[PDB]
Amino acid sequence: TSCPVNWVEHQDSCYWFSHSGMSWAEAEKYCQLKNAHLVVINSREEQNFVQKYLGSAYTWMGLSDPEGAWKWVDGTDYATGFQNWKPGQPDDWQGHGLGGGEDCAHFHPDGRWNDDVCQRPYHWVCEAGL
Ligand SMILES: CC(=O)N[C@@H]1[C@@H](O)[C@@H](O)[C@@H](CO)O[C@@H]1O
Ligand SMILES: [Ca+2]
Ligand SMILES: [Ca+2]
Ligand SMILES: [Ca+2]
Ligand SMILES: [Ca+2]
Ligand SMILES: [Cl-]
Ligand SMILES: [Cl-]
Ligand SMILES: [Cl-]
Ligand SMILES: [Cl-]
Ligand SMILES: [Cl-]
Repeated sequence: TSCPVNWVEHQDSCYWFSHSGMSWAEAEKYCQLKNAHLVVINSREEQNFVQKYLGSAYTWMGLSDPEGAWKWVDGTDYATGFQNWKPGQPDDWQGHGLGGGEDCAHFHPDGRWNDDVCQRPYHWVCEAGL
């Protein structure tokens, strides 16, 4: 085993899928505590692997835009990288009325992405090197 117990190995990364929900900031903290990061989707092949094993619930990834531009937590370039947005997303929606727009990306159960309110308790995926 190249990955720790409770982690899944795929193509030179280890992944951990939560069975619980946290805000994006608390999930980011959790992953960093484990010497990992919220998942960064680098390719269609990795998107297919992650979406196949989602827990049938909205799930945070390591993609956010609170200071204006979309950034991956590990510095992977967003604009030249893989994208898989739901139709009409991202929309920085304000109409939830919770304050501000929407600055954190998550998967829908089908794998397509949405921007949502960072404070929402969603599932998350951690990713580390082998
Ligand atoms: C979970 C989900 O996709 N939520 C979105 C939300 O982020 C916003 O984009 C809204 C605009 O009408 O459409 C949906 O409710
Ligand atoms: Ca992180
Ligand atoms: Ca990755
Ligand atoms: Ca935004
Ligand atoms: Ca949205
Ligand atoms: Cl958990
Ligand atoms: Cl897209
Ligand atoms: Cl709006
Ligand atoms: Cl937000
Ligand atoms: Cl909520």
